[PDB]
Amino acid sequence: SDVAIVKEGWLHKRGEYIKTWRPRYFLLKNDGTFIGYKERPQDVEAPLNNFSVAQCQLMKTERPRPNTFIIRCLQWTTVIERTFHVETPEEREEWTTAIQTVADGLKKRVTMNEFEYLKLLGKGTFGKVILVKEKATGRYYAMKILKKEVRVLQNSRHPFLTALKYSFQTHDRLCFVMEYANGGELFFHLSRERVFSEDRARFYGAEIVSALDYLHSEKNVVYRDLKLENLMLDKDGHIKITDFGLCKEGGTPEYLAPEVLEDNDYGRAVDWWGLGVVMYEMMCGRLPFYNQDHEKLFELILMEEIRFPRTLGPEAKSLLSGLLKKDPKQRLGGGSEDAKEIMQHRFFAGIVWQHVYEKKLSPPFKPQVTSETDTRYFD
Ligand SMILES: *CCC(=O)Nc1ccc(N2CCN(Cc3ccc(-c4nc5cc[nH]c(=O)c5cc4-c4ccccc4)cc3)CC2)cc1
Repeated sequence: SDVAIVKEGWLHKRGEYIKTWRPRYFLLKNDGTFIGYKERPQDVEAPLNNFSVAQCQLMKTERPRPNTFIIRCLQWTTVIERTFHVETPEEREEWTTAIQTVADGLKKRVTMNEFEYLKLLGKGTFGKVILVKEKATGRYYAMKILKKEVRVLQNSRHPFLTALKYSFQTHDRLCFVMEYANGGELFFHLSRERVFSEDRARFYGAEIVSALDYLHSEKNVVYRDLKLENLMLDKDGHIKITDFGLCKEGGTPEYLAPEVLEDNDYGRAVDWWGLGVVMYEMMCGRLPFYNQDHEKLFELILMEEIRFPRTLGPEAKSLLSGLLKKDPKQRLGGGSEDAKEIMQHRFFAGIVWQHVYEKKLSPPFKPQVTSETDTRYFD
């Protein structure tokens, strides 16, 4: 089959970090990609699953605004919600029908008592994340509990991604049990050490690049939430990117790519931005931007630029400068090569990437834990 546009038109998308409604031109192709653009798209990339309407339920409501239709999608272990608004009810119905057609057209023992519930890691609209301990193994896991109302496919394993081990559902809930690293939060390590050495950051940076490459080329998904808070270390001291994300309703926007703040089309380059912010904090001991006013913090990320400390090396300068480019098309890793643009960078000279993936590179830091069951970083 050939990928063509099923329906295109102007919609009013609710901003994901801005309560306001925003005029965006959306394209609905038969591959399932529902992407919206600030202006009518240039007639001139690879398919990302972030925008796929596959396995999504459409809900038409009149709140908080009349003629509203909501797409609700289960992506990996996180329910995402995208709210849209049209002017006439007839437009909504031909939009939902079009999307429902493509969505359907793309079809082509374990219980709660087995775990011990120590800490609430996060709460959200469609569920919560809880730090649990399996009674039998004595091991620590993160359980992602989602509302049910809202096949072992574990070839999704990767050394630097929190593994989704299994999935079970209770009466009215769907629970995702996943690995929880006990090497402590990385921000807790960074703040404790104030700043990472340039080579140490290289290590953490390399392992993230490996994982991002994996998500982009194999899984064709964008992580989109690459921040310091979402990075942990395992007992060995290697990076684990978490998957504890939840939708919430009603500083925080610092880790956000400019195109994401402007609710434009975003792609893989967003993760490289995220990567830039993280590696900036590791080598500088400070976020790129800080100011309190959300309108000023937004404009900081949108138009103001990033100063570099003279303590920083020139190779790190070129890397952060490229990673933290305002325009995703000019951004390092933003072209077709993706992660290859970043892996070939001089900051990562002498770093062989097959070895990073096989954890051959010796960690520059070893967490103070005898075992995975060591609760030294939880207390
Ligand atoms: C409140 C409204 C709303 O929609 N809120 C909201 C905003 C943002 C998000 N997310 C969703 C999760 N995303 C992080 C993320 C991205 C990708 C994965 C992931 N995906 C796949 C897909 C297919 N196969 C895989 O093996 C995958 C693995 C992973 C993955 C990535 C890293 C670690 C573990 C697993 C997971 C999380 C952030 C923004 C949601 C709701």
